[PDB]
Amino acid sequence: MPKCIQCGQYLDDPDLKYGQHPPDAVDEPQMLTNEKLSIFDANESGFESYEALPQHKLTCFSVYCKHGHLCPIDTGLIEKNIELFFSGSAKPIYDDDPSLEGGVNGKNLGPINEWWITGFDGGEKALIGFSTSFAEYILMDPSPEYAPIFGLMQEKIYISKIVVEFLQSNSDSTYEDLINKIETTVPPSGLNLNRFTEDSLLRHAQFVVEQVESYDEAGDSDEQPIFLTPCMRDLIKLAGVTLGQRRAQA
Amino acid sequence: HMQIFVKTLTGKTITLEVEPSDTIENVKAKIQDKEGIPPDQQRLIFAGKQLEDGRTLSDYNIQKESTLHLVLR
Amino acid sequence: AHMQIFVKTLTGKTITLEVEPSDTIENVKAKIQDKEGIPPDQQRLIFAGKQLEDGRTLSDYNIQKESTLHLVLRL
Ligand SMILES: [Zn+2]
Repeated sequence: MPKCIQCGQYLDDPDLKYGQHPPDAVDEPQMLTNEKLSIFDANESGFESYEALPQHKLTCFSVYCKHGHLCPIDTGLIEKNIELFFSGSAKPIYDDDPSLEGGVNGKNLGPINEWWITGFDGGEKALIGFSTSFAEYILMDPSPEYAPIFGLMQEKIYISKIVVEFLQSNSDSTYEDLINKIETTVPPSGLNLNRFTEDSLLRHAQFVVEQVESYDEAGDSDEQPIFLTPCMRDLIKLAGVTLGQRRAQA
Repeated sequence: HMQIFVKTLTGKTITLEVEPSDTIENVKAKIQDKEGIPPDQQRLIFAGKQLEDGRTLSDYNIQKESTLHLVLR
Repeated sequence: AHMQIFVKTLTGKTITLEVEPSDTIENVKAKIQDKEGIPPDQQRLIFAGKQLEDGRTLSDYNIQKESTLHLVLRL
């Protein structure tokens, strides 16, 4: 059972091979220069700092290793500086239509420097983003071939969203209150997720604690902080023991 | 008064009472007051264009019930 | 001899430059540094769908008067 030297997945899987790029796709710098992605009336002063990477939407997206395999992003490859590239169709940052139309097709984008979750403002959707050396992108819909991979990751992402939004909001609440909140949160309209339960949290406890900590740390200017609220102390304790020990306490 | 809407990328809709009088920097303060989002991190967009802190609503032709898009830096 | 061109950034700024068609890409980036403060090594210039190589000239890429180049930064 031979594995890819880069992405570590099993090679004897025809489904793994990334297909063709989106039609007439271009490289990342050329893509980013397309007028359809400009939200500026350009003037001799500029609107943003040069220190600030442009940010766009990306739809019909696929992520692959340098040997051409469709690849998940949550298994630690990016963090190990394994190069994951992507393709898809970039769209204006405000655009909420995940269709290919109005997009700029890009190929061999990246590699991805880091990925992240954001959008903890109480809206329906979680936001997943990629950073490259040239731009940031907010994901829309996966390509048909990449959809199964991206789908596998959605449960842990929305448990995290629930938790972050609950903790930022409710600085003196209990584990019991969090479970109640989780149980009463309706999964997102666009997906087919099961209801969330306490065991949902327990199974993803380590990932959830990491997202809280990353949320706090990214706040250079703690606007809605969490840190060590009581509920969070309980979550940290849970995340530091095995799943069986978490469940024993339930 | 006048009523405008603001979409975040999550689909969250913020409703605001404003007047063609305010600056964009004011609109951001109203957004800050109600959502706790620092104006420094706010980019507002209408008709496909990023708006400038110094200019006023009236100047960008924003009719009643119109929707702005909020993107965070 | 000199020629005016434009450098459109991804920040909503358009830069304007006087260059000679014998100038290298490397020279243009140097001018961009002087005027905008951008280290040349973070600079990528694009014309007609192509990424421009430091050693060639504007003439090599048939860049003409009032051509627009695109500046993309890797930071
Ligand atoms: Zn691979």
